[PDB]
Amino acid sequence: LSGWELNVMTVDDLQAKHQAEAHAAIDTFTKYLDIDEDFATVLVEEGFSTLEELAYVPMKELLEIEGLDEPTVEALRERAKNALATIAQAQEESLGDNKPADDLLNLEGVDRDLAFKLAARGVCTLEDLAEQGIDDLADIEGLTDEKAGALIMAARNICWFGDEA
Repeated sequence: LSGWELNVMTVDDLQAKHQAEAHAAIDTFTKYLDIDEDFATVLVEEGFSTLEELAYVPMKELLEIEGLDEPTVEALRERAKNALATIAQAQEESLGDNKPADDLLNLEGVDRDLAFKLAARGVCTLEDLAEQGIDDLADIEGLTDEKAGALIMAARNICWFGDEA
């Protein structure tokens, strides 16, 4: 109707996702002012819940809170870098929808790159490899059709014709 990604997940907890999500951030700034924890209450008007936009902000609004000396600003910069690293690893976890396990890197001819491409195809274990024919083994980068057929025949020998468990 409008054209935006609408999210309907929670039913009882996080009943608002605005007064509760922006209110549950104890696990974010766990060591932010690691000098003294009993300092003040976090300002909800800023939120500190983006981990990226807090890298650069004009200094006209970030001085209202009391007790901001040089070590505190340095700790803020260090935790900003830690936040950048946290979102970096989060995006690495989200973009890496491959999880190439030992079961996929043991097959001969399938290196780290070929295992990456196989996992990007949408297959992660052996029971599904042999259930697709040569007509599905195309689009592979650096892998012809006859080589695809030979490798799938070897896979069917190992898994299907072997009758192993």
